Amino acid sequence: TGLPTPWTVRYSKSKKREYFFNPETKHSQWEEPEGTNKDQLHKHLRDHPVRVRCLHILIKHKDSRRPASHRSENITISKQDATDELKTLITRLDDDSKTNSFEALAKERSDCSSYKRGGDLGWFGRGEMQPSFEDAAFQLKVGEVSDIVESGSGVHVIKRVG
Repeated sequence: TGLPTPWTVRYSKSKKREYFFNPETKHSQWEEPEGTNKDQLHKHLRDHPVRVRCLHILIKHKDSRRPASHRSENITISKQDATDELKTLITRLDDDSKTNSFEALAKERSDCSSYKRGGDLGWFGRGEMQPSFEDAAFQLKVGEVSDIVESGSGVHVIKRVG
């Protein structure tokens, strides 16, 4: 909302950038369309964003689609084993710690390839992540940490930083 007609605000996966689309003219532009309620869009995107940026920690389990990370090329633990481990992991969380920061915990234990980037998945929109993951990420506020989220890849804990 805030947008005239028939404009829509969208997210460019290729550019990691918000843009504006006219479906009648098939025109796309980065700049806001003439006619817009400026701050009705801003606190529409603030409260209902079209892009978010997240960190996550992935612990895979036996019934995961891809039970083979850089840590083990065959993963044997249960779902509750992975969960209580992730729970214990999250209990260390400390933004001021060099070894217990979310980034560090990701680097220490996360089975996702993003472990080497501090669990940084970068910006993403609604056509990209697993539905279970997305529905938790977009419900989070900036700076907020999620509870345990189950997906096909494994279990996650998510931090939204953007």
